[PDB]
Amino acid sequence: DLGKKLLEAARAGQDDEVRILMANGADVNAEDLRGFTPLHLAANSGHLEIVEVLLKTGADVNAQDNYGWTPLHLAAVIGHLEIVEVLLKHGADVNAKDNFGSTPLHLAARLGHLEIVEVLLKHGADVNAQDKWGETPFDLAIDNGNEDIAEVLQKAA
Amino acid sequence: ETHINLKVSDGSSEIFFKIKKTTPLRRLMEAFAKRQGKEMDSLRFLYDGIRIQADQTPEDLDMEDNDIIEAHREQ
Repeated sequence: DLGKKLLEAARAGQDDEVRILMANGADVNAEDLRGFTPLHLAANSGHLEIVEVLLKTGADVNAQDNYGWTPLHLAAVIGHLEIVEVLLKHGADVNAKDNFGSTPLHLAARLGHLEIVEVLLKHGADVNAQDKWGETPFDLAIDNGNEDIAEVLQKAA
Repeated sequence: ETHINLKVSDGSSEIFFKIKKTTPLRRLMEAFAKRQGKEMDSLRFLYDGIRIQADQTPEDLDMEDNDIIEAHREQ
């Protein structure tokens, strides 16, 4: 179980164990039945050092899960600024669309993460991006009560 | 201290979210559902076995850190 142990170690922050698998030849791009790669669970759990190790070894920064969610999506939903920046500096697509048009900017605007929205805009997030429901991130921000976040989105015109 | 981390699982997909404790749960309900392309109302969400209303807030449910929200397909 070289792969299945890698994903389990990536979550809950078993940095030593992740290092052990990857030094023993484990596939850093392994997938589970949900399409999640070890980078996905490392980012979604707020584990910065493990994310850096996986990226330095050669993990797919733009890996898509079963519904097109990238590690950037899972980092944005928890509002982890460092991991977002690390992924963006390592080639993560800032405007990556999932299977239904949801971008990391969309998720950041809906969940109410001002810093994540600002950083994504700084790295080139598309304000005019429309999901399968025809909603721009400004629409989500003004929908979910995130008005101050919708201020920055409107400023980017 | 002001925000909360919550895990949403349907037995198949488990995802962590971080939201304000003073904001409605709706965002968390929608982003999880719309990832699969489903509407929020096409999914029942349970905290301690009790349906979560969209307008409810984490502080209304006495939610703690690393809490778990169960998701089940409706109909």
